[PDB]
Amino acid sequence: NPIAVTLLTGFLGAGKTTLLRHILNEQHGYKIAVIENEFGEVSVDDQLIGDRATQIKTLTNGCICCSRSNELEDALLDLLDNLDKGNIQFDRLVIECTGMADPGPIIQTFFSHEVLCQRYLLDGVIALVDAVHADEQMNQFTIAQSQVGYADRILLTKTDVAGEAEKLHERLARINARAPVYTVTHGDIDLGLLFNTNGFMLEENVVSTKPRFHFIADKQNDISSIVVELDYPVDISEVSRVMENLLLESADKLLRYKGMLWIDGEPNRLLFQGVQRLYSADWDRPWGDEKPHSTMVFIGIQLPEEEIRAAFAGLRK
Amino acid sequence: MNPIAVTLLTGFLGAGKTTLLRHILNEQHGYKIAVIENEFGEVSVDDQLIGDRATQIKTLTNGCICCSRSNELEDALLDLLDNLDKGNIQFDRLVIECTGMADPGPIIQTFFSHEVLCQRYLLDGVIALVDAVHADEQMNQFTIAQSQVGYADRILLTKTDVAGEAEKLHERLARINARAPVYTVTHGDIDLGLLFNTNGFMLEENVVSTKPRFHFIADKQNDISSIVVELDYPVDISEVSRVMENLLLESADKLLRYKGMLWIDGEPNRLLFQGVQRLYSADWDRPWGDEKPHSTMVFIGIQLPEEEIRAAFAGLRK
Ligand SMILES: [Zn+2]
Ligand SMILES: [Zn+2]
Ligand SMILES: [Zn+2]
Ligand SMILES: [Zn+2]
Ligand SMILES: [Zn+2]
Repeated sequence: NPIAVTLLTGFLGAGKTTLLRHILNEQHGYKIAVIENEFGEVSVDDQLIGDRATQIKTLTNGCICCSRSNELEDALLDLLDNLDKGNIQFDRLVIECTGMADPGPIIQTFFSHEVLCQRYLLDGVIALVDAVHADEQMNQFTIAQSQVGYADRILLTKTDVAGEAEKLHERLARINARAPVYTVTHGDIDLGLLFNTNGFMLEENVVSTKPRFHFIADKQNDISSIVVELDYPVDISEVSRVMENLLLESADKLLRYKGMLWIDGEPNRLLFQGVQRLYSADWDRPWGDEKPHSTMVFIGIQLPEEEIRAAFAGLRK
Repeated sequence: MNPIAVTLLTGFLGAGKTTLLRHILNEQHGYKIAVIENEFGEVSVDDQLIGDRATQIKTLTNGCICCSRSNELEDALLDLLDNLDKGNIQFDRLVIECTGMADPGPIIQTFFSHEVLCQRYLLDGVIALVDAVHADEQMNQFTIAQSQVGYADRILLTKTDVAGEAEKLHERLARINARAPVYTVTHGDIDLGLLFNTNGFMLEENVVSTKPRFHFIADKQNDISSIVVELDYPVDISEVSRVMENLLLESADKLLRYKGMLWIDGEPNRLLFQGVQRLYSADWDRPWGDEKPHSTMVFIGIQLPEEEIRAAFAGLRK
């Protein structure tokens, strides 16, 4: 049974420490291995060093705390080794990629080798956003917007003290039109919100937040989403060439992208998804009585929206 | 078996990158180079084969090789070795394009991920192309623009003929990267020799080329900066080891590159070290002899706690 991997990202907030302190110490009933930057465990049961020098600590609550070098593969493979030998037991893996950490390279690690593809299965990317400092952090650091862009789910905290932050709701939507935004106004972040996002599965509803007309404000950010709607079918060969040219032109620019396509002559939905250079497609549920259409979303920095829309517009007969 | 010399070519895209790539793939220069790029500059493709990992490898008329990459760079690197061992292709230099928004970080880490890559490939250096006309603007808007400079072992500054008095730019590049020498590329094409033989990923004793001067106000302009640490006193090898390990872990996500020469208390040999992000290594070197012993270190990164770092090394004193 594949291990469910969750990436916890977002800028330096106080809420991240509280969440990590809850996984490592309290008894929540989850079997979680954690790769973090700091030190929140106050009850270390045992400890072992893997074949690749990975420091693996077993905690009293059953959970595991794990360190990482510059090569994440080492920690991942050492966790599997000691899992197979019954040294440790865990069902979920939570990796902290907060601060200046790029979620990109971490995601790609879980697709690098065949063994990691089979033994690990990415769940989703969770972006923690502090409503008080979000705008400032995103204005100064590109990586702050990027972490939001990679997210399958955005947890917006401290809105009770940030005041009227509807403008922030919009800005997150312009950056990431895929991820729903969860706004916790009273209480803390539930641990279960990190899991079962289904973010790395083929979706038919790729766009959660419908785009609104704000020309003078929808060009502020550097990372944005491009939502493309087609009410016409396209040739599977033609659209395949367009995508391959598109994904290569903006290779370094694209964070994540998903879409549902109406293929000319095919009675089934064609779904696709991708992260940077890695992309995959597959057929799905038949159209039936539902009116056929195409819906795609491209998240990235400095995307050539004009060229992208024009390319899809030329697929019309 | 001579380890293939790998060069990373970074910097914000422009006319200096396309012309340079078009010269490597087409013109006769005498280098046996394999190129991994994003575009398609070569015109005269001689032969083409597909690797066992679906790598598209093209042999060119000028002898050079053009290669494609998926999201996993290991695939192309291992397929190049496969067809090199089988005599299908021949090259002794590898040039990887990481221009635009590309982060040099993950690419650097690829060449340390596995033992085979450590022996067959040898990271020469990171070459950063800089447009004198647009540099200040790009660096103000994009953190990645400063980062690419921060990773550089050599900075090629171009379009200085159109920019003119780009002296304020020299200083800003120096504050960002105090390791890398700056080469003002004269008008025209960037010469191919400026990309090669930097010895950037070897242990150096002269870690700082551009010794920092006093420019307090302008030294708070960037997010990525260098911290030059000078010590005129020896340190306990255990004490300094604890300080570095705490430093590297505290600023794990922040550190781009770092190098240093250390005066170890009781040891007659120089201790050199170098690192890229989380990956770091140290080793002894040339003995001191008649040369006056001292320590010189440089830390390049974003939002570095300079105060804490200097204080930590200051506490290593007796
Ligand atoms: Zn821990
Ligand atoms: Zn090419
Ligand atoms: Zn690998
Ligand atoms: Zn100068
Ligand atoms: Zn001249």
